[PDB]
Amino acid sequence: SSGSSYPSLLQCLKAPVLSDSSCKSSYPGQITGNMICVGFLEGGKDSCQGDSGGPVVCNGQLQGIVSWGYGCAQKNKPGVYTKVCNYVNWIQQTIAAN
Amino acid sequence: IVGGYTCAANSIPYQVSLNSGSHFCGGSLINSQWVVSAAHCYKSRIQVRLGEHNIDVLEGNEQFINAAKIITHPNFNGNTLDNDIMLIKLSSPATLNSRVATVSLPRSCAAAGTECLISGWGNTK
Amino acid sequence: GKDSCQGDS
Ligand SMILES: [Ca+2]
Repeated sequence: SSGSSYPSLLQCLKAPVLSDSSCKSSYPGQITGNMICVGFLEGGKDSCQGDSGGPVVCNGQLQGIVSWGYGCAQKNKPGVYTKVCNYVNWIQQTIAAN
Repeated sequence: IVGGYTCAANSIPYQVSLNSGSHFCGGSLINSQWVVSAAHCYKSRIQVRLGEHNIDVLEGNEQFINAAKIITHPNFNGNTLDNDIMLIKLSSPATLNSRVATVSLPRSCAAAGTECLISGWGNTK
Repeated sequence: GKDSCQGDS
């Protein structure tokens, strides 16, 4: 959380899907219906710069895409991810037309 | 990833590295020809690296394929980051095996408290 | 946040 250390080896982290409450209360007026928070409010565990665009897989399903947050692993500042379950139709249509 | 652990080699087969000289973002293989990532990771030139573990050393399981098409969500908002999703079509199909596999799209949204697995080569500090 | 860094320069 303090510095710049980019690994050569793929890193892993298991985190839970946080409720809407914890997500919206962490970023007032900044969370839309296409975002979900996954992480720990106590900070210390989180995705960071470089992990962007990466996968958040839950129960064998891609539920999130590393998107944004305020810094990395700061307390009460969990990462926010694109809510993939709203984009299946878009993904399908796009793949079929290209 | 901060406060994480080193994934077992190739235990995340759907994980890809977007490269343009060097790794800049992650991605997920959901189809033999398509990778999904974030729109804010957009670059006009992108090489997709599959079957990666140690992005600094050829291990012999990698498949380096250039992006043929890059499609960012039309409603992507750079200010709010709403619709931060992007699709990448590979110029040639990725060969699926034990080290390179697709990840399923959600059959439904996840309930709160659902444990998930996050991966990547981003900043660890 | 949880953005890019490497190969973004
Ligand atoms: Ca390698």
